[PDB]
Amino acid sequence: AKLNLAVLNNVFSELLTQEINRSATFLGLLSKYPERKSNIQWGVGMGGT
Amino acid sequence: PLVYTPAVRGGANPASGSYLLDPQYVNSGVDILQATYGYNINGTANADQLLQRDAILAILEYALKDTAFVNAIQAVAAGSGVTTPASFVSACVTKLT
Amino acid sequence: PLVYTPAVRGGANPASGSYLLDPQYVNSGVDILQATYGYNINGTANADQLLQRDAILAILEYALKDTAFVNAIQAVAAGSGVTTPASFVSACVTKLT
Amino acid sequence: AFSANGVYTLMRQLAQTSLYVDNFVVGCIPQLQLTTRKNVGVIKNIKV
Amino acid sequence: YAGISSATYPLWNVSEVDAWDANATGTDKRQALKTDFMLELDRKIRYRP
Repeated sequence: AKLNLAVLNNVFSELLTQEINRSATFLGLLSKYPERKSNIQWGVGMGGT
Repeated sequence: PLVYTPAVRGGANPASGSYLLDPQYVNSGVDILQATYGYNINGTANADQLLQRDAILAILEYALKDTAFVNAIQAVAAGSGVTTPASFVSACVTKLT
Repeated sequence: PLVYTPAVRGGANPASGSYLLDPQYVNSGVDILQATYGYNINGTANADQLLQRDAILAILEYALKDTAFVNAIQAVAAGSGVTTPASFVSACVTKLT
Repeated sequence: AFSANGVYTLMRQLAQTSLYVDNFVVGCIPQLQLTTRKNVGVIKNIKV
Repeated sequence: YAGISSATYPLWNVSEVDAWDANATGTDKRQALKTDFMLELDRKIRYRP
């Protein structure tokens, strides 16, 4: 019959472990650009002469 | 007989008195239980109460974590004479004898 | 059909989901539990696990405190073949059918 | 308890009775921790 | 090793390479340190970053 076994508080440590592969590798090398138009348009030049 | 040892790995008989339970996942792995277990607080255990503490820990470490035990206790709560949940625990005693 | 509510008086459906049990005294009143019960942690309870969560809380509150249920689970742990307590739950689940 | 090589060990000389006995003891209380099981790799049983 | 079991949550397991072949000879099979065990272990460490 301890006088303080019933009243104890479980306190954690300041230690959190990440276990998820939240890595963005291919997004990390793409030369991110701020386009604000409605669709990207460029020109592809085929042949025919 | 019954040969249970406490199922936490390094905390079998703690000197601090508070046998801390490992967290279970009781509701087919959607919940968590996360209990403790104080020892003797109203005297000592007189050789029956060792055997009953030996069996309360067995129904609490292993049975609620199990998925086939909970489906049996689910069906008892669907009986024709089980309401007012203190007759639930007296309906299963008649099943256990 | 079991009509069950959380037995703690004002703490039925908490905000965080950490439903904290009130401490009940087990083993003919010689030692304490002080459990909690975390709610949905690996999904939701999909309209069938509301009935299993209904019965785990009933066997955790109104059963281990009762003095005839703990003697009913003691007599199962005195038979023949009830060793290595992963098989204690198997001889208890086939008696509850 | 002193901290010989980081491990905290008591000494706690016991109770004497007969003017030349001097019973001592020594002991500690350990625990090991393996946070973040990502980094760990094992090769189980190679040859010998 | 904790509350977390490797059956329910497979993100709590080590990278292992078991060098005991199931059907090689009989009577102590025991594959003996092939040089590609260590880069078949290194592939599993590279996923969990």
